[PDB]
Amino acid sequence: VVRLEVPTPEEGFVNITRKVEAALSGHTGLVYLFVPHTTCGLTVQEGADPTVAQDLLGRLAELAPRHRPQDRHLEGNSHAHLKSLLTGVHLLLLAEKGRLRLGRWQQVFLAEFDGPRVREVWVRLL
Amino acid sequence: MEGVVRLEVPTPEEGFVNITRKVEAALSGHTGLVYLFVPHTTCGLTVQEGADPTVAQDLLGRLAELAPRHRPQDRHLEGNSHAHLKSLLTGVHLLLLAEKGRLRLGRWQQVFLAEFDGPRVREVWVRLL
Amino acid sequence: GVVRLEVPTPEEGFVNITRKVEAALSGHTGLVYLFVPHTTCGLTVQEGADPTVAQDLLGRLAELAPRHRPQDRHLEGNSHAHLKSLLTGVHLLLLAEKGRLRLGRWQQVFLAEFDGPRVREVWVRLL
Repeated sequence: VVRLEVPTPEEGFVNITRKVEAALSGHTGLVYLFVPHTTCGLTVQEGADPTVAQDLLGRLAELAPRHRPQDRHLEGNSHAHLKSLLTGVHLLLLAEKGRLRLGRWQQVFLAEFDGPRVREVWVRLL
Repeated sequence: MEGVVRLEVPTPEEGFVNITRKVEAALSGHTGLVYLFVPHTTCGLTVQEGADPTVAQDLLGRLAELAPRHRPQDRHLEGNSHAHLKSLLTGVHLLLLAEKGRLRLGRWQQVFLAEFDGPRVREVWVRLL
Repeated sequence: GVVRLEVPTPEEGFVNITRKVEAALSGHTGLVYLFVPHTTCGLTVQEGADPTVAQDLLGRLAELAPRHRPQDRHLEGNSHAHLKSLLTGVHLLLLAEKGRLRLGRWQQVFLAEFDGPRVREVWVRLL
């Protein structure tokens, strides 16, 4: 497995498409991605129009508000745990000659919900 | 594409399209894991129940409440942010077991292309491992 | 070609199946596929050692997917569970090294039950 280091903001979708492809070495086949974290996730979504990620983050904040009196996990990041579960922490994608095989408007994002930090993303070719 | 089958699936404005048989038809009797992917950002892939039509009905109804089309705060002018969210929540890929061309699923499971912004003709890629 | 785990579950909760999966690996190294042949439970990787994380996850999911929704047409009444299942997902792909699942120090593998109590199956396959 190849380990990528990805600095992240307090909250946001970090495009890691190029960093991943940089670890493919001309690979044509499947690519496994995994984040060994519980308060961030991985997703494939549109990046071309920056307002898409804006609305995704905004809407997720409404489904998973930071403020919840009933929360028992007082450290305060239960909202991030929920966002991570909803998004997912692993991906499996296809690549062609070192490039991720994605749709017209797709980019690979490390969705940070509890940063800022330097997150790790594991990459494995198969 | 080489080694990857491209299925093209017609979809309604919104709904769960059962693509179980169409995926199986692309397996050529394969035995092993099967990878599925939609190269789209406003639809998804999920494994759910089709036997009772109301399951899909309630899923779409509830997803609309979680991701309403109408949101003044949206910055994405095109107006489909709701579909982008439903897609993110559902997921855009699946990995399933197949035996001699048939998907191995639970008694109440079917493979669905979850359309949130149609009607369209979506693509679904199939890769045999 | 797959190993089946029989996992007991409560009415609802995150059942840690990390050790059960590893026992079935018998020292295997490589990618491992997990799948639940069910539509009202799911599979996810989350923090386990702290009981409050799972509690808040279940609490918030119940708020996002209420059990009693007037508009529901699925009379059986478990559409909330079907939704939670769809939102969580029903399969996982994880790396294993010498029989141990490669995970972050605070991650555990969970069968997320939303409509128990019952016994769920988890299919395991070595790639």
